[PDB]
Amino acid sequence: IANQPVVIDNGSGVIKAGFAGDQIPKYCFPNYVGRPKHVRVMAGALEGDIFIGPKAEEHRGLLSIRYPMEHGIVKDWNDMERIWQYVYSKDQLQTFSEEHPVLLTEAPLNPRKNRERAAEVFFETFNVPALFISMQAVLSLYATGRTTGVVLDSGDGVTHAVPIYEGFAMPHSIMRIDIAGRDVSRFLRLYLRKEGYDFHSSSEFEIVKAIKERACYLSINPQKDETLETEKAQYYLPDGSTIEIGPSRFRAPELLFRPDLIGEESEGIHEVLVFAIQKSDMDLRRTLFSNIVLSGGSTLFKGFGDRLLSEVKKLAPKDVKIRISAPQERLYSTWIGGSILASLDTFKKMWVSKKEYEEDGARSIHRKTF
Amino acid sequence: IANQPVVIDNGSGVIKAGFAGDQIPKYCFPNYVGRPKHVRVMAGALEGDIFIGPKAEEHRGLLSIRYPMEHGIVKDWNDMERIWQYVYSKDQLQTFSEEHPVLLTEAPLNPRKNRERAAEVFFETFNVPALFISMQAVLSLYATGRTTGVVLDSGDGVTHAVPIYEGFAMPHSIMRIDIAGRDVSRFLRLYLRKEGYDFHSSSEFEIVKAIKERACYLSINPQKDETLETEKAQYYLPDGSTIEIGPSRFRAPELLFRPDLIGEESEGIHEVLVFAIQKSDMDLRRTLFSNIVLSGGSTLFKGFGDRLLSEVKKLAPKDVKIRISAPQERLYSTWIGGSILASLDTFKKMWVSKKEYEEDGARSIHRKTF
Amino acid sequence: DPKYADLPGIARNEPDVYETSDLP
Amino acid sequence: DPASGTALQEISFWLNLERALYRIQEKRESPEVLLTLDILKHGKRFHATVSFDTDTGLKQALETVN
Amino acid sequence: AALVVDNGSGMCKAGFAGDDAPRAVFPSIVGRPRHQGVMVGMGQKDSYVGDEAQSKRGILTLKYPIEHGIVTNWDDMEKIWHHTFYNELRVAPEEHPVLLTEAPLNPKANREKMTQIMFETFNTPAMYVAIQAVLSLYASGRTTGIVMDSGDGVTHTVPIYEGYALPHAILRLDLAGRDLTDYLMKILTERGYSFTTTAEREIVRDIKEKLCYVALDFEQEMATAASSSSLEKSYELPDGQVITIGNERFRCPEALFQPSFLGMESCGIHETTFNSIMKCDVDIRKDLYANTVLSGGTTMYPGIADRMQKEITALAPSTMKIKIIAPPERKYSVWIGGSILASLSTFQQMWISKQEYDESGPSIVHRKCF
Ligand SMILES: Nc1ncnc2c1ncn2[C@@H]1O[C@H](COP(=O)(O)OP(=O)(O)OP(=O)(O)O)[C@@H](O)[C@H]1O
Ligand SMILES: Nc1ncnc2c1ncn2[C@@H]1O[C@H](COP(=O)(O)OP(=O)(O)O)[C@@H](O)[C@H]1O
Ligand SMILES: Nc1ncnc2c1ncn2[C@@H]1O[C@H](COP(=O)(O)OP(=O)(O)O)[C@@H](O)[C@H]1O
Repeated sequence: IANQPVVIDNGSGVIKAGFAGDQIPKYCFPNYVGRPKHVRVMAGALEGDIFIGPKAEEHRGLLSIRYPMEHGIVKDWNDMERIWQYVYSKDQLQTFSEEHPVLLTEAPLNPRKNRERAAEVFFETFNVPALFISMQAVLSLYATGRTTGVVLDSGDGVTHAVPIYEGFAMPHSIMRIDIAGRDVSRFLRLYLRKEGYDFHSSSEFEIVKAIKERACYLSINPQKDETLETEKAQYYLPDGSTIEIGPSRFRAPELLFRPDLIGEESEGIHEVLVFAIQKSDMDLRRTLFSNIVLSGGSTLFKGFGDRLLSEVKKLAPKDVKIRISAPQERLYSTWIGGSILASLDTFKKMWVSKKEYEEDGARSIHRKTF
Repeated sequence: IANQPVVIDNGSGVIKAGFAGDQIPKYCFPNYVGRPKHVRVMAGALEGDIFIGPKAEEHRGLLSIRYPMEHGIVKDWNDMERIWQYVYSKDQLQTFSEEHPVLLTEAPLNPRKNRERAAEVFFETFNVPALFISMQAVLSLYATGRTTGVVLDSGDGVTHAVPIYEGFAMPHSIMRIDIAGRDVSRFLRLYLRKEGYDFHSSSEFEIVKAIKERACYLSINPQKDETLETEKAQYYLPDGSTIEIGPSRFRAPELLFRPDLIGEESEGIHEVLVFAIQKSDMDLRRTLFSNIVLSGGSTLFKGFGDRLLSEVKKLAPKDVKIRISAPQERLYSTWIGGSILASLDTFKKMWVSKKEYEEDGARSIHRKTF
Repeated sequence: DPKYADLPGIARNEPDVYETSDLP
Repeated sequence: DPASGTALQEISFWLNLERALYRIQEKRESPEVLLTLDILKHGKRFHATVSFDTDTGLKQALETVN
Repeated sequence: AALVVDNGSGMCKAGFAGDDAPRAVFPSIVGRPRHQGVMVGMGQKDSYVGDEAQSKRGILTLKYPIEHGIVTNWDDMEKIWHHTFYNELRVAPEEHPVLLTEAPLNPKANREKMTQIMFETFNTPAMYVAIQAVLSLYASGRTTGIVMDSGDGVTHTVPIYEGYALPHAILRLDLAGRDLTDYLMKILTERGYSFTTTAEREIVRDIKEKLCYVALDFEQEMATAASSSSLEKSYELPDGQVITIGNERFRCPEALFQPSFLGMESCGIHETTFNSIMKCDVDIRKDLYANTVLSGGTTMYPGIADRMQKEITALAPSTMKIKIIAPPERKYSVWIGGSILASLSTFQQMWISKQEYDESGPSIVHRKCF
C-alpha cells in the first residue's frame, strides 16, 4: 500500500533520512557500526554489541568503528543491513519495514552488483511495498529549485559531476572520481603523524574528521600561502590536549583539487567539473557554465568556492560567465530533493513494485534505473 | 672536508657507528644513558655519573637505565647529545665532531621536528661540515646490492615496510607501526609478571631483553599451540636463579603479528608488508612479492620467516612466487649500506653543507632528505 | 533562520553565489 | 478472561497491551527517569534498578505480548 | 546466601552477602610461638590466627601468608580460611557459594591454587574470584571511572568505562602499606626508637594508622616541622612509655607519592593513576578525571585527596575537571562491592560450579575470572 514514503540517503560517512513530505532530515547520524573492543566485567554496562547511531559519538572511546560503505560501494553488507534496521529502529523512525515506499539514493556509476544486492536487502530482509533508486544529482536540483545545471557534489567518499540540462540528464558526460572527505581526512591524519600526534585508532580517526570539518580551509594560491607561515590553529582534543596544525590546515584539502599529492593519477575536482561540461554538446556549454550547483558535505570547506571560481575560470573559455550557486543546505540537498520527488504522484508512477521485483529481480531495477 | 665521513646508525636499541668505507661497524653500543641510583661512599669509586657504552653494561646494578629514543622519536635531547658526544669522545672514535660529514640514519615517517632538532644539534652544538639524514630501507638495499625489493625491517622500536622498485621509492605505500622489540620486551615483562617472576627495575628490563633474545620461538600455528601444553624449558638468570619460562616464550613474540595483545588496534608485520605491496601498482606487485628483504633485529626469532611465508601466502594471490631474502649480517645491514652510500663520489652532492644550513635552516634539511 | 540552525553543519555567513565579474 | 465476550476484545486486548507496554518502556527509557535511577544508585541504593525491574513484570509482559 | 571474603595482604574482611558492614574484620596473621625445650602446660594452641595472635603477639612471631597479593604459604592461608569459615562467620562453606577478591595482574598460580583449595579442601559448591578494583567501583555506585586501590601489599589502578574494563591500561605497583610500615620503622629507629622484631611492626603500623597524615606541600611542611615544633604529637605504646614524632607523621606516607625514598625507581601513586589514564582511549579521559575513586585501607590517611588532586591537576591539562572521590567507607569498598555483586540477580550465572571444576580443573578460572 502507499503510506508516507521514506527517503534514505546512503551518504558514505553520514546517512541522512526521514519521511517524505518533510522539510528537513531529522535523522542524521554517521554511517558505521561500532563494536566494543574492550573487556566487560561490571554488570550493568552499556547495552548491545553494535553501536550505530548517536550512542557511538557518545561513547566513542570504547568502540572500534568500521565503515560499511567505501567509495559509495558497500563492502560489509551485514553492517548496512544493521544500519538500515537502525534507521527503522525505535530511536529513529519507529515504522515497520512493510509500511513505506523507500527512496534510496546512490552515487552515480556504482557497480551493478550494488543495486542488485540493495534490492535483495530491501525486498527480502525488509519487505518494503515499493523501492526506487536514483541519482543524487537530480535530487539536489529538486532541492535547489531548478531544472538545468551541473551538480558537482562531494560526499564523504565520492565526488562527481552530473550535468543535467532541462531535466534531461546526459549520461556520457558524467565524471566520477573516488576522492572526497575521507581522503581529505586520511591525508590530514598522515600529516598529523608527521607533526607528531600519531592518530591511528578508529576514534582518533573521527577526531581527525572533526578537525577537517573545523580547522582546515582552502587555499587561493598555494604557493603564495606556502611561502608564508600561517595561523597555526590550536585545536583542543576532548581529552584536553592541544594540537597545532600549521600549513597543513590548507595543505590537507588540496587533495581534492590535486590527487597527485596522495600519489594518484586522476583529475582534480575542477577538472571533473570542466570535463563534465565539455563532454556534453556545444550549445549547452555556456548554460552549464552559468549554472553550477554544489552539494555534498565536502564542499563546505571555508574558502572553497572562491578557489573553484579561480580554477574553472582559469580553465573555461574567455569571459564565459561561470556562476556557482552554493546554498546553505548543501548537506541535505540530496535528502530534501528525495523528499520533494517522493512527495509526488509521479513517484507512485516511478518506483518499482514489490510484486514486479519478485517476478523479475535485478532486471527490473536496471530497467527502471532512470 | 678531505677526510672520511661517519655513518651513524642511529637506531633505537643499538646506536651503531663507525667511519665510512668500512665493512663492519667497529663501535656497537646500546642506546641508553646510565645514571647511578645509589650513593657513593667509599673513595676511589667510579665517576662521571653518566655511563654509556660497555661501562653501563659492565655495571648495570649501579645505574638506572633510561632510554632517550622511544619508538624512534628522540624524547631526551640531553641524553642524545650525551650519546652523540660519547660517540665522538676518545672512548669511541677519538676524532672531532667538526671535521667529518655525518650520515645519520632515521626511521621513515618520523616527525619533522626530529629532523629539525637533530640537525640543530649537529649544526649548532657540534659544527659538522655536512649532515645527510636518510632512510633505513634505502641503505639496506644499498648494502644488499639490489635495487628492487621491499624492505621489511623491525628494529627495537619501529616496524616499517618501504617498497622500492629500481630506486623509485613510493612515498605513499610506506606503512609504519610503533610495535617492535622494545615493546615486545615490555609485553614479555608483563607475561613474566603473570607467570610469577617479576622484574621491575630498569636495570632488570635488560635482563628481560636477554630472555627475549634467547628463548622465544614463533610458532607457526598460534591457537593450535595456544591450546596445547609445552614442556616448560628453563632459563638461567645472571644471578644464577633458574626460571621456568612456560607459554610466554611463544605467546609474547606473537605481538608482532597480533598487535591487539598490547591493546592497540593496528596491523601486524605481515599486514604491514602486504598492505605496503598492495598500495603499490598492479604492474609492480609481482616483483615485489618475489623480492622481500628483511632487516632489523626483531626478525631474528625462531620461525619468523616461516610464519611470514604462511601469513603472506594466506594474503597474497594464488600462484605468486614469494621470496623472502634476508641477509646474514642483519643487524649491520643498514650500517653497511650507509658505508657504501657515504663512500661514494656522488655523496658530496646530496648532503647539506654547513653554509646551506646557515643560509636557510630547516627548509634545506627537509629539501634534501626523504 | 531556525530551520538552518537546528541542523549540525550549515554554511553560516558565506556568500551563496559565486560568479565572475562583469566587463566581458 | 480469554473467553470473555467477543474475540475482538482479545484482539484489542493484546494489541493495546503491546502498545501500552511499549509506551511504558519508552517512559522508562526517558532521560529523567533514568536520571532518577542513576541518582538512586549513586546515592548507594545499590539494587535500585534491580528492584525497579524485578518488582514489575515489564520484561516478561513485553516478551509475552511481543 | 553467599559469602564474601576479602583476602588482602593485611586484614581479612569477611561477612555475608547483602550486609552493609562485614562481620569478620581481623588481621590475617598466623604465628608460631618461640619453640624452646621448655613446656607450657594446661593447654594452648599450636598456631594462633586472627585476634588471637594479635593479643598474644608478645611472644609469637607474626608471619603474614600473603606478600604483595601473592599467597606465599598455602598452609597458613588455609589456616586463616578455616579460622574464618568455622570461627568468625560460624557456618560451614559447603552450604554457601563464596566470593574471593584477588589483585589484578596476579600470577596465575595464586588464582588457580585458590580455586583448588576452595573446592578440594572445603567442598564448596561455587566460587568466583573478582578483581578488588572492580568491586570498589561497585561499592562506589558508578559504572565509569578509575579505581586507585591501595592495600598494604599491593597498589593498582584499573580504569573501567561504562562497565567495560581496559585490561591493558591496568597498572600495578608493589609500593603499598607494608612498605610504608617498614619505612616508618626505619625512620623511627633513626629517631631513637628501635622497633626490631615483627611484634613491634604492629605497634609501628598502629602509629602509622593513628598519627600519620599526607602533607600537602611536603617541602614546606618539612621546613616548618624542622622550624617549628607544634606539629610534633605524642603517642603511648602498650607499655607506659610515651614517644613523640615530628617528621614521621607526614614523612611516612610521602613514599607513596615519592618512591625514591625506598629506592623503588618507580612512579608515585598520583602519576601511576595519571599514566593509567593516559594509557586509555583519548575520548574517555574526561570521565576518568572526574570519576577517580580511591579505595583500600592505605588511602585512609587524613588529607590525601588534596595531594592527589593537586598532583593530578599539575599533570592533567588545565581544561580538565579533576575530581577525587574518597568515601569514608573506602576501607571496606572491596567487601561492600563483593556484597553487591554476590547479591545480584545476574551473578548466578557468573559462578563456577563444583562439577565445572570436576570436569575442567584449575584452568577454568582463567576462562571465568573476568
Ligand atoms: N587511618 C589510617 N590511616 C592510614 N593507614 C591506615 C589507616 N587505617 C588502616 N590503614 C592501613 O591500611 C591497610 C589496610 O589494608 P586494607 O584495609 O586495604 O586490607 P588489605 O589486606 O590490604 O586488603 P584490601 O586491599 O583488599 O582491602 C593497613 O596496612 C593499615 O596499615
Ligand atoms: N564544515 C565542514 N568543513 C569541511 N568538511 C565538512 C564540513 N562538514 C562536513 N564536511 C565533510 O563532509 C562529509 C559529510 O559527507 P556527506 O557530504 O554528508 O556525504 P553525503 O553528502 O553523501 O551524505 C564529512 O565527512 C566531512 O568530511
Ligand atoms: N634473537 C633475537 N630474538 C628476538 N629479538 C632480538 C634478537 N636479537 C636481537 N633482538 C632485538 O632486536 C633489537 C635490535 O634491532 P635493531 O634493528 O638493531 O634496532 P635498532 O635499529 O634500533 O638498533 C634489540 O632490541 C633486540 O631486542
